[PDB]
Amino acid sequence: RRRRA
Amino acid sequence: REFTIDFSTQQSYVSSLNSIRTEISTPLEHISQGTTSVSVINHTPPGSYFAVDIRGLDVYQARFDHLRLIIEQNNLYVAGFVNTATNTFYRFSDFTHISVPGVTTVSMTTDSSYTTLQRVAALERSGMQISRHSLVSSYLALMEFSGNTMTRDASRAVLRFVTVTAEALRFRQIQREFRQALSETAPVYTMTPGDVDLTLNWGRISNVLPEYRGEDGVRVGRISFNNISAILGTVAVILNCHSQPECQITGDRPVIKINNTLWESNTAAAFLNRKSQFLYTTGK
Amino acid sequence: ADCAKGKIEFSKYNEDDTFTVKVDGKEYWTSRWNLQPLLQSAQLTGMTVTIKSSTCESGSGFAEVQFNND
Amino acid sequence: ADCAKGKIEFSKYNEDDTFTVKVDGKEYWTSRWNLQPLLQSAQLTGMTVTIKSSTCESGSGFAEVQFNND
Amino acid sequence: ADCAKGKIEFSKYNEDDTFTVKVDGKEYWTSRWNLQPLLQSAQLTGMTVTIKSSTCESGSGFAEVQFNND
Amino acid sequence: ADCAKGKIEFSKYNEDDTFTVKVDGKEYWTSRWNLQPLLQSAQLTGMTVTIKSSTCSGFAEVQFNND
Amino acid sequence: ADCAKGKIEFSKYNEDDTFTVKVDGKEYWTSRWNLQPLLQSAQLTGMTVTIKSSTCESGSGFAEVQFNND
Repeated sequence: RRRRA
Repeated sequence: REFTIDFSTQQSYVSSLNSIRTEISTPLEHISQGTTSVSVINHTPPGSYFAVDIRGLDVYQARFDHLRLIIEQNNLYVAGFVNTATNTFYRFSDFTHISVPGVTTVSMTTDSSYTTLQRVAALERSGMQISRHSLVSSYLALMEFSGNTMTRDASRAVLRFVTVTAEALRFRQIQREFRQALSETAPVYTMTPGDVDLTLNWGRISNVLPEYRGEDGVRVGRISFNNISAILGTVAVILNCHSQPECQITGDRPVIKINNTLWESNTAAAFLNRKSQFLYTTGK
Repeated sequence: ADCAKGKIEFSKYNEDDTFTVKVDGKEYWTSRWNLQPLLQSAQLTGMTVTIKSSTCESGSGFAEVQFNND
Repeated sequence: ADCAKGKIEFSKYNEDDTFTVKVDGKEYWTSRWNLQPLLQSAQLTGMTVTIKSSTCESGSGFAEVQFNND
Repeated sequence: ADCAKGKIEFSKYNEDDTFTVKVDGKEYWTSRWNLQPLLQSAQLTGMTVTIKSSTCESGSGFAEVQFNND
Repeated sequence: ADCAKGKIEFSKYNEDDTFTVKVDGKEYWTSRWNLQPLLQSAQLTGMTVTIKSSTCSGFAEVQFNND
Repeated sequence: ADCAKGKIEFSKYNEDDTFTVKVDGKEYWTSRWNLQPLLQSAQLTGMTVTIKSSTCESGSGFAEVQFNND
């Protein structure tokens, strides 16, 4: 999973 | 739980962040000086959030005061934003498990990944400028926003507010660099490639720092710390890796100590997996 | 076509000496020998890889891949 | 068949240039040169591997292995 | 001449057997396979690389590069 | 036979393209090129290596164990 | 002779596919390709390397190097 804000 | 982040002055801003950190996290035994530490987020049940009320965009004035951020407590992700004037919670698609009583929840089609937000915003974080003025502009954009799908301006506003709230909570480096923009000079904070890399390595850092025992250095991918002051000057809050999925990429070994430096094991593995160079290059 | 952009969920060394990665729920193989350590290094460090190929169905081959930090 | 899934308990470079790993209590050898550093890096980081072979008894050969993120 | 100095932002292997890196906002490529693991390790460890060439045209090939920890 | 068991005290690339390791106070060399990264990785990560050989000089069999 | 002993200050891939390291203020190059990633690993991890050669003038060649940890 790519970085979430 | 609700906290205020007050942007009136550097003092009020740093005080706000420190109070949040104190409430939601516990210092690491081995990375703590005075009341300034790398702290581990205290365990909360999945779905737990805290609210952040944005204040002081206009210095010490009770205006621009209708924006609240919903922050998932275990990972500090912004789950969405609340317009307290319309009592509406705009929630990113990756946070349908975050339930906020009392508000109208608008479930958005947009997810909260930086990839998505940068695309919709047509704005890259590397080089992105943040000032008091653009935080006010961001606030107005979020207050004007309506509907289930983020617009460009709403996405730009979220990029800026997440940087100066959640990412600054995580990284004392970002707290320190951004806070200069709050001064009377009103300069511009430009978020650097190094700032971006820190945010992208937060999970990996979180898995490594609990193992620190005073080694001369710490190496986590592209991130390097050469002493405790560098660690403390850069990192303030990490995930609880005891646990959270962001703590692990692959394997089960957090660290390797090499020549008095604490390495993320996966980083060393990733440059020690090459075969003989002559065989590599000629075997095309 | 841009087939996949994501983290490597697993890699596999195949009996025909090609190398497979699973990205965004689909499997892609490459015969490019140079890519085998690079892809494993990506998996080890959680890099985002971008797989590009003329076909993007699971089981398609590729020779072009971008390695991103972000 | 999927013969053994788990961490590499030891690895061994062999006189005939094959390479042995012990997984889930059983030893397997491979003649795939490129697997040697890949397996060692998996070993050093505790990466779970799945050994795949026609026969799963300790002492069996393999030419296919999956690198997992468990 | 020193074309670019900085950390590697991304790297990419292309179907035409070239390996691109982006450094300090500029893209350069090399077909030296020797440089692929060296450049990727530099990328994943945050080394400062200095791309060097006789002429530093954007998008030009290179086969000289310095590696620094800082 | 198990010629030596322990951590690699130093390694050395040799002018004849062989590779030497010192383990448990004794020096051994190998001509197998792929052992060069395998041994240096072991040395860097603190692996216990077991150098094995019919005569315990050169070697081409070595076992690697994590600490 | 022991030409230089210390940590690798920088390394550099050269256009003739040789590889330069700077150790204790002196530069040495090797044409042994196998040394390129090993020296990079040593540089990344701060090993103490001992350059050995019958000529120890800075700028000279080498093909013998010892790697030590702290």
